[PDB]
Amino acid sequence: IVGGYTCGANTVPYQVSLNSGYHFCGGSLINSQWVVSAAHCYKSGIQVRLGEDNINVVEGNEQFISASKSIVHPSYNSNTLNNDIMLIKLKSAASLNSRVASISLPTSCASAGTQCLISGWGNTKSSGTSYPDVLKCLKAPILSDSSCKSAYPGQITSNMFCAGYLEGGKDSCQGDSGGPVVCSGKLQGIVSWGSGCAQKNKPGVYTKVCNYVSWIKQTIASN
Ligand SMILES: Cc1cccc(-c2cc3cc(C(=N)N)ccc3[nH]2)c1
Ligand SMILES: [Ca+2]
Repeated sequence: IVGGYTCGANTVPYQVSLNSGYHFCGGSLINSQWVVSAAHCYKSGIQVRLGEDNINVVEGNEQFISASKSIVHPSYNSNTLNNDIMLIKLKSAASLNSRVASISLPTSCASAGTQCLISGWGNTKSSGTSYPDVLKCLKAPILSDSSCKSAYPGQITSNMFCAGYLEGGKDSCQGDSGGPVVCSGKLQGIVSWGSGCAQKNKPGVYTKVCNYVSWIKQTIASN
């Protein structure tokens, strides 16, 4: 997260860290047994870490649970990142509490102008590299589809939306991928891609979760 702020320990209880010996992507807890992340975050040997703030220090509210199964969207295209969404099932149900909670799925899509909360442990620099130990937060509005498509001609599909600021300075970044974009209490996006980080006229691109609710619910119910 570039141009953001320190969320505060466990202020984003649904935020998860995917670990394969190190933090490599974010995710969102949707119920005690399932996590939603980006398909491009797929990897074998994933351990889901919940209740995290400083990912390099055991602070006392963590829950480390190995993934038992991963399900990348049937139509995921790694070349274009269309349908960049994946589900991860926990080997054992997480113990829900004030610091480890699920985020509700949307019942309808969000409109341009809606403010959202984007979070993660990704790079905090627009130029160069610096990875934070504590969770970073960023408030950003959903942008018009036209401004999104103008920035990335021919690359934006109906399963993607842009959020952030065209002037630059505030954006999600490498390491935040797979993480949450929550608007009006609903998980509306997943950190997916973009161009550089916090660059002018190059907003972040997010997977449009409202298009996948039917798939998510049916998949979780059958697995
Ligand atoms: C699979 C793959 C290949 C090459 C680049 C990316 C990527 C761009 C990007 C841009 C942002 C951003 N500035 N919001 C966040 C995460 C991001 N991930 C992903
Ligand atoms: Ca920790």
